Amino acid sequence: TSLDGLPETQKYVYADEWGFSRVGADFPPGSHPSLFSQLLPQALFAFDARAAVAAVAVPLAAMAAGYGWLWYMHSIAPVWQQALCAALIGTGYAGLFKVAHECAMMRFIPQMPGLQAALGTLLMAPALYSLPSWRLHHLHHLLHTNMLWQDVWGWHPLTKVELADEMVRSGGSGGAAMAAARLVLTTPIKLFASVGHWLRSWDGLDLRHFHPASYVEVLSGWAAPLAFAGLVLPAVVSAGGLSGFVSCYLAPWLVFHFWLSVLSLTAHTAPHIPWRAEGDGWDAGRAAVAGTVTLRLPRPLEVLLNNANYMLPQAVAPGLPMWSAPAAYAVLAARLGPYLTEASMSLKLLTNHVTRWQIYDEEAHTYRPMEEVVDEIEADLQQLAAAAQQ
Amino acid sequence: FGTYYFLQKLLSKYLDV
Amino acid sequence: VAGENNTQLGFFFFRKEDAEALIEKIREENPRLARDSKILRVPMDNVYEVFTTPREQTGLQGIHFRFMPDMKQVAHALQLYKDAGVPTRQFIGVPVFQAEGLTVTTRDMQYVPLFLCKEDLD
Amino acid sequence: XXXXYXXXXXXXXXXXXXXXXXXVHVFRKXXXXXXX
Ligand SMILES: CC(C)CCC[C@@H](C)[C@H]1CC[C@H]2[C@@H]3CC=C4C[C@@H](OC(=O)CCC(=O)O)CC[C@]4(C)[C@H]3CC[C@]12C
Repeated sequence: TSLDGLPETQKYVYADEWGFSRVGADFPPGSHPSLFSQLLPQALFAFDARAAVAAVAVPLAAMAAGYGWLWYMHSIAPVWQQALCAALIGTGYAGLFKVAHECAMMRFIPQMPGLQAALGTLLMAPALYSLPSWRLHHLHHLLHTNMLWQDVWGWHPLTKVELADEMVRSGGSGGAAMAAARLVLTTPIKLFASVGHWLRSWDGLDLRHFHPASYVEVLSGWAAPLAFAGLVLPAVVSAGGLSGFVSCYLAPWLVFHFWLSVLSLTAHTAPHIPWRAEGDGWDAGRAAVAGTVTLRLPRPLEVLLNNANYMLPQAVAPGLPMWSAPAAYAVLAARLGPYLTEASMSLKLLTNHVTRWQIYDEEAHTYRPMEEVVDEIEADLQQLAAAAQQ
Repeated sequence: FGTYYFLQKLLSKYLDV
Repeated sequence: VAGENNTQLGFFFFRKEDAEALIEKIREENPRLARDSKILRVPMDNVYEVFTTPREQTGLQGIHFRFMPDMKQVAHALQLYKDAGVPTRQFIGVPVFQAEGLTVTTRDMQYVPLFLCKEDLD
Repeated sequence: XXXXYXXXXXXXXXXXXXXXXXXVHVFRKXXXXXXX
């Protein structure tokens, strides 16, 4: 809660300035994000075979159609046809990956835990992701949602005092670190920053970060990815050459990583959402429901990605199945309507994420552009130097 | 180091009831 | 090569660059067929064999296999032709060359070598 | 059988009408076919 209670007219003009479909109402402290799970009917937690098999076999068919189309004209295709096939395959794999992320939290087919764990491992493998490290990081996210200095497995924002500290530690903005930060948080490569998250899994490939009674499970978790990049990745190259690798593997990879990064970045970032450190005003239900955003999709994309944008219906109910995530949302707006936040697909939203909302300041408790912030903390350096000439 | 000892401990206690 | 009223024809190029240029022309109008090509080299043995067969057993309603000699040796052939006394500029068949008095002798007999190439001949 | 040739880009005639334009020109008077 940052731009909390004031007339709804200015929050609506803010929502139109930012492309947001709504801005939340006031939320009082002392609540549990599991509370509002008592509202949903006792049939929203139901199990059925047809919906799940559709959710797994539809993006599969998308990917298969894209591959068949490509292998039909393997490398004689032009550039934008290649881009179309890459986007289609990456979207199908994002859907399959959401099925994976479902069976990782044990809420896909609880009837067969072994079969569902094997399915999650198999479907995470082609993206080079270990199932148990993913599960640990996602629970560690849920526990610290929107907490400062604590949720590093989400989109932890870069704050002001730390950037001034690095400014002094590098001796100006001309070092490698400052230039890297600028170039990564200013250009559309930010929309692919999830790649860096993939390099923060494999926690140094170090079992000293885990609980001993889990070692044999963590290593097997690092096995299915490695084995893949040890067996299949060669074969492809062997049978396709360098170009034949940049086509059938790397581009769908960048597509899936784009989808992942933008989903998360738009789900938990907004100027009307503050990032408090706990002790200095944090709360579970507040930073859960009030500091969140839900995005809108075309129903084709929603049946492809398998409800990949409904993150709150399963943050109030961690055991809510996947084919019921829209329906549950239907109930939630009926109850917490004024406090919800919503948004849609718009290149304007992404452009504001790229150019406007770049640095988080805790004084105004909101996001600011990076060049203005950098010139102004250079001005504060001028200030402290003026206090230092004598 | 030992940065997931506690979370895994509690998760094991609760999911294996 | 397809034509009009259900016609096709086979080709046999004494210099592979001719077929390579043919499929370079194929790439001009069809990239699929141009990726689908492979270059074969066989003697006249089995093509003469298939000539000595019922062509409709393999499928024939207008498939006329022909040859395609290079223009260099056919030009040398026609200059041979018209340095005799009858000047024309048309040719029949594939040009073969021989020389009078020339015959390659073995340990047993003197066989006659036949040269498709006037350079190798001379 | 035989085929007629005229060294002019040399023209060719089969007993459709190939034209060996110095490249090639497969005239008809479209190489979309294969063996069966
Ligand atoms: C080459 C591609 C096509 C196949 C797949 C390769 C991956 C399995 C590799 C490539 C990058 C590797 C990572 C690059 C860097 C590191 C850090 C490194 O650990 C450290 O540096 C320790 C911590 C420190 O030094 O501070 C080893 C693990 C890890 C995550 C590596 C794990 C294995 C990764 C993901």
